[PDB]
Amino acid sequence: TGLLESQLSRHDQMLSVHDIRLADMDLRFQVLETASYNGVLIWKIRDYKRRKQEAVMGKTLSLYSQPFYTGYFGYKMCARVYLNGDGMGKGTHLSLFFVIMRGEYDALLPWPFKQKVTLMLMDQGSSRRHLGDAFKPDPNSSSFKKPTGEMNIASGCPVFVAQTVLENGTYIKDDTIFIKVIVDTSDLPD
Amino acid sequence: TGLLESQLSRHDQMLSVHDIRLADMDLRFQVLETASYNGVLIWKIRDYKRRKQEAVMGKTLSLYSQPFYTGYFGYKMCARVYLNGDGMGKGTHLSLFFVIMRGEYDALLPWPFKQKVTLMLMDQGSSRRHLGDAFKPDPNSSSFKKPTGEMNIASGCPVFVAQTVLENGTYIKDDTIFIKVIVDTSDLPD
Amino acid sequence: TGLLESQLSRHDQMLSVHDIRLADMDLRFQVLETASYNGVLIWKIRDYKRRKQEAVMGKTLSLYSQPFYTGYFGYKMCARVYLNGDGMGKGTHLSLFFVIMRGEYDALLPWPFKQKVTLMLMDQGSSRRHLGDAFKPDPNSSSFKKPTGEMNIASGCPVFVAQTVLENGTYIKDDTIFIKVIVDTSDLPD
Amino acid sequence: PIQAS
Amino acid sequence: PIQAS
Repeated sequence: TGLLESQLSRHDQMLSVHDIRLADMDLRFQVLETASYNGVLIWKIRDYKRRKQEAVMGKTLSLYSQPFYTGYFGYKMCARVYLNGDGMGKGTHLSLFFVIMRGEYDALLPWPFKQKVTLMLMDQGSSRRHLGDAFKPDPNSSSFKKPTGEMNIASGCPVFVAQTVLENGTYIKDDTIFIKVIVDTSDLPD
Repeated sequence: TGLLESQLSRHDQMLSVHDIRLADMDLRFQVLETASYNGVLIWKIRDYKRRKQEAVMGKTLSLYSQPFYTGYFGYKMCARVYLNGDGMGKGTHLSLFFVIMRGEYDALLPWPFKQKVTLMLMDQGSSRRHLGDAFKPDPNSSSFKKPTGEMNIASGCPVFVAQTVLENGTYIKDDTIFIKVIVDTSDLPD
Repeated sequence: TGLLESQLSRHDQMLSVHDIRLADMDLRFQVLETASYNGVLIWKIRDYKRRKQEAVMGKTLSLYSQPFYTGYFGYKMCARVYLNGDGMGKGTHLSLFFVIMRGEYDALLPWPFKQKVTLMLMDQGSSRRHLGDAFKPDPNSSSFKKPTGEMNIASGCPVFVAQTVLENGTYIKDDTIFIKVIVDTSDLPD
Repeated sequence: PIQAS
Repeated sequence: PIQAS
């Protein structure tokens, strides 16, 4: 019964580990199924009301997109949103940022990152009047240095869109917003 | 011993859930390994004879292809085949249909779906004499509405190829046929 | 008590089978996560010093890359490296080879394989003087016949780069090398 | 373009 | 191009 209990304990712990690995693979699948390799990210954010509230309460201040890429072995990048705003936009705006991540082929890519970036909030209405802004990465920013940790300092627009505009327009629909990031890729090796 | 039996029963249950979950990611891997994001589907159907007999016996009337896409965040679509035929081709033809599926990014895409679609069954013989049929989706068919359920009503060709032709030609080889769908992606966001 | 031991034994067995399948899926993820469909392979090889030594000792003579493809439903290919050389380069060279693998859509592709193939070792130093060698396949080699087994005979350059050259230059940063293979796809009718 | 049954 | 061993 000592032995019987030992083995039952061993199995319970292994069954716990297997539940963890299975849950981590569900997340890995989701990342793969939403990957893109042409330098264009479409990010679908569901449960806006609940999530916007979790940023006001200070539970979850910001959200990250899945990674996306300039090519199959290009820059690894992603986007960061603050539904209740950050910096000069905290509490008054939606804040949107661009993030360089450490990719496996960084030793083969030009540094600093110099590709043109377009941030966008998609209009789900018939006008299709998308909000957007672009910039050319400043080469002196540590935002575009060759990554040394998992991600570089985010860079973008603290006052992208005022919350009042975003909530009274047609950007929100079925409690969902879409963010689009377009990285120009037409001056790099394919 | 009642406690030992209870924990054994609890582990057996969790082992079954894991076995289901493992089997289900096997399918997910096969869907991901055959995904296509350039608007062209190649569909490999193995075990023709057995699956044809299954359709004749009424075991399995139709088969679905894996999904394919117009872009990384575009329309989700698939193909449907009736090996023993459907509608006006039941018993005499192979029927082949196009299916619009509910896509995660539907709120961003034009509806109704208006892209040219070509349905083909490939010639595996040296002639490369593929059977083909293109069509312009009729903007009023419910087959091309913004999906409300998982799949719209399929649309296509009930009398695509007569079975006698199919089985007397070079279309079958090692008990395998190949179906190709081409959706034209030239007039859309790139 | 005999009954309790029986069920523990069954559970242990099936936990062992799940531990393998999970290990297998981790590998399958990594294959998918590094897959490519435009005819260009980048192959990152870490732990060069330890792996070169494994070849000198005959533990692991050669390493294979993950598969890559000419299109979503095209040729399936990969690369084979000997860090301590093969044939007329054994012990003096790094040998780099190209492999045709059996692919799911082989019945649809031209055979023999005839696309131009470029093998390269990337220069991680700031000069970017990549070492490269191209070739047109010989239609009579069995290396480019329609596969009958998992892989054909490898074919390439037994004296691609001298080990002294390789290790004295700037091809090895952080005990890593990068191998690039470029297959020309611009003649392929999809 | 006919529909399925 | 040459084959392997």
